[PDB]
Amino acid sequence: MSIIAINENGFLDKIKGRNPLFTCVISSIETTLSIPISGVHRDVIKYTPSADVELVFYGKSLTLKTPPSPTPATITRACVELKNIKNLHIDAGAFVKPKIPFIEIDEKPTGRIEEGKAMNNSKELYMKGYLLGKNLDAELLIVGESVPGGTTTALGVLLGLGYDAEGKVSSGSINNPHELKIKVVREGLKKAGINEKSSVFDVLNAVGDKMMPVVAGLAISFAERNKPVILAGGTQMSAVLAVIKEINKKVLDKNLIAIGTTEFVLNDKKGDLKGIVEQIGNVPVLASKFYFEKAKIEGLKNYCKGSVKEGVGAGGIAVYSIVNDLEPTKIREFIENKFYEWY
Amino acid sequence: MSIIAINENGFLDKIKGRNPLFTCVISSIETTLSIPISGVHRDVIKYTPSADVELVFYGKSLTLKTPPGSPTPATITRACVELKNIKNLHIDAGAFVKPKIPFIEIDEKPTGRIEEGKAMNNSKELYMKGYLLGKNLDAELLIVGESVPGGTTTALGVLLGLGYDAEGKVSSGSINNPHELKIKVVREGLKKAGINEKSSVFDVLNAVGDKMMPVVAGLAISFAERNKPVILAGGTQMSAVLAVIKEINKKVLDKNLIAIGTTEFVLNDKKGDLKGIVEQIGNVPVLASKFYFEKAKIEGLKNYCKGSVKEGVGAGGIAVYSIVNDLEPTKIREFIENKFYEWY
Ligand SMILES: Cc1cc2ncn([C@H]3O[C@H](COP(=O)(O)O)[C@@H](O)[C@H]3O)c2cc1C
Ligand SMILES: O=C(O)c1ccc[n+]([C@@H]2O[C@H](COP(=O)([O-])O)[C@@H](O)[C@H]2O)c1
Ligand SMILES: O=C(O)c1cccnc1
Repeated sequence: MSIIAINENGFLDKIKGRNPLFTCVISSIETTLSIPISGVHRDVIKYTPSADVELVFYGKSLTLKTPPSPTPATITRACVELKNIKNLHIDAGAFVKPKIPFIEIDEKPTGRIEEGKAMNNSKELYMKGYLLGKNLDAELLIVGESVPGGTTTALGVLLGLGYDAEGKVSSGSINNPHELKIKVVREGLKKAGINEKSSVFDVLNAVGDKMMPVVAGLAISFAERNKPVILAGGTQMSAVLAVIKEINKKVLDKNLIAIGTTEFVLNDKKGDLKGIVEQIGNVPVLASKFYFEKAKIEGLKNYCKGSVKEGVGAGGIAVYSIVNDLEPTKIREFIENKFYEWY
Repeated sequence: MSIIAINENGFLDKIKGRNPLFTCVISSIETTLSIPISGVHRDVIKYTPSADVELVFYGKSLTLKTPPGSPTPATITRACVELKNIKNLHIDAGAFVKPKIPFIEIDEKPTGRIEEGKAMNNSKELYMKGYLLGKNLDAELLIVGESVPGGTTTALGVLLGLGYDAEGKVSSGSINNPHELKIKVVREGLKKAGINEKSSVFDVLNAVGDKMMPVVAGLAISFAERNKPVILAGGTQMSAVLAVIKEINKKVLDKNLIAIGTTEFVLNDKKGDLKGIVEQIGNVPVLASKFYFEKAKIEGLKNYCKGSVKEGVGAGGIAVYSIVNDLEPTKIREFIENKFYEWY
């Protein structure tokens, strides 16, 4: 098969033939404007998350001339079309808003991580995600993210919750500035005073990003109804998985929540995803194989060398798509064919 | 029993059992900040739509200290979501003040000045967005309402611009129904915009429509294309929407999946003629919910029997679904009296 399943625990059977809703949660981080923590090029980073979800929902970016080595939203759009997957998208603080219809949970971007001032309202954000979740329906929730800099806020949250994660976080590019990232989050974990006294929300408030409580609410509201949730992302979704255990360890016991990502994230050298998960729980981690070795866009080959890797729920929706008899090469063909248009 | 049906045509069974999505589309009109076309108090008109959908989704209003002079019909909508656990997501298409609850933002800019013929310039694009959003919503039945202060005026202008006999037929928010101020406004606007019979539905919407109209059109046509039923939960405003649905896609109408769902207070409004608008449009089920509000225990609710508020926020349409699916009508009225002091 083209699906690496670690701690599968029956899950892939849970999502076979089930009707999905896909949703991507986007956010922007103040720090990224002046500190190069993110692998998203600075000329497009204010526009990248919205252009991502526009490409998924509508088939064309509008906030940019082209989409953002192409954006992983290319893979997410591939699966949306190739398997006709309904998708709605959520804003929790992107600098520039989507010109497609979208759900507005929070207009204000994630603040400056290095100051312990990520956000003053992570619990409110959590409740909005759960309430929003209560009013969505499907047999399965595939929930992704588009947060430039999200691997840095993922580091702080994991660390702030007492996990061992240095060097373990991934990145949206080949280079992975782990030292800058550690320096950034440590400064704000300290300015905000996070210790082992602190709640999950104290930590999110210091160094998290606003996508995280929202996706936490969504996931728990869906798992509580014994509906499976595919946390579609890499490193970042292990921070959310962690946050979900600090919020309701009970539902996590239910076995209804799996991380779904790409081969390029599972098999990433400059990080260690399964190591972080291990410290959290016996949770299914599922990577999807895309065979971009045999590609015809050298932008797509570049995924095999650490360019991009993941994002916009690409890996987890591919997992879903592939479990439901999608030929994994179609993804590569789709992007291949649509490429000249988009760019 | 508790449901009056014009040309029911079997629609009632098509909706029994099926599980619904309720969505309210809100908007605001610049014209209501200067001209008294609307029955909403001027002091809270800028803040009403947002507060209405707050009440319905979250159980209480946040932009105002209390829900929106009589009591807003969101209480009716609110009541029904809790009693039949109707899932609900709400849509903004130009309200002055955005809601504090999670909402789908389609257009932040309000509806323009009706009298100048400058309601909007993106009606076709708003319809394409409502349609594409429809595609990505899943339910067995869509119940789509609205909350647009001044919306009976834009409904009149749209109906008149499309060649209908609609004067004196639109209903109103409060007991008073300034029909001729309404007519001067939209006729002024139609003239400035140059609408005549060669104009398109979108030219008309851009002259004197409101932005919720084409969004609801898109939502309704997408669900009905997929053979799902659709309740347009509104009064005369939804007859304007119904007219719009017919210009855009006549044949979907002919699939008998789209009905209007309103209150008894609208269908029995002598200061209006909902029935008469719709028979010029086509043979479409018109369904109204009986509330038995004279047995009411708060005069504000009771005030409905005399023409205050009447309808709004999918209240009539959401009740039709909640009654067709075996909810006892009085539970609505006894719900709103139990919490009247919490809200107020
Ligand atoms: C062009 C491009 C578009 C993307 N959209 C999402 N991601 C992905 O990379 C980001 C996280 O990595 P970091 O911590 O380096 O910001 C997220 O936005 C994730 O969705 C992208 C990555 C790239 C290169
Ligand atoms: O469409 C109708 O027939 C109708 C009848 C009574 C009340 N309404 C509600 O009141 C507003 C429209 O009425 P008006 O008088 O402000 O044009 C808007 O908020 C609607 O939800 C609408
Ligand atoms: O592991 C992640 O979360 C990740 C890696 C690369 C790009 N975006 C996200």
